[PDB]
Amino acid sequence: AGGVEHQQLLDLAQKHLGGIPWTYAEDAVPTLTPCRFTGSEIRHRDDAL
Amino acid sequence: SEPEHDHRKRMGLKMLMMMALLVPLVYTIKRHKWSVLKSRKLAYRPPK
Repeated sequence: AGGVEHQQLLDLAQKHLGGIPWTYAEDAVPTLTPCRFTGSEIRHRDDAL
Repeated sequence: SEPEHDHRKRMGLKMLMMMALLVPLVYTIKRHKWSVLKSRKLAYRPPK
């Protein structure tokens, strides 16, 4: 953002970021989950503070 | 000598059933309130 013109940034991006692999190596896929929320608590001390 | 015998046996029957119902519940409530202390861990972490 700022003084950048979009098409310059894109045409420039093609010459450098285009070398990044796109098809997954080993076809790896991350496995996200709707993770749980515990009701626990932690209570560290050090009374001199 | 004991006119109230029958009514006493009746209430006795009612109370046993009543207490038989109440004890597991209240004890379970105690287990519930105390479970956080029964299960809690604690550790010791000196700075060095």
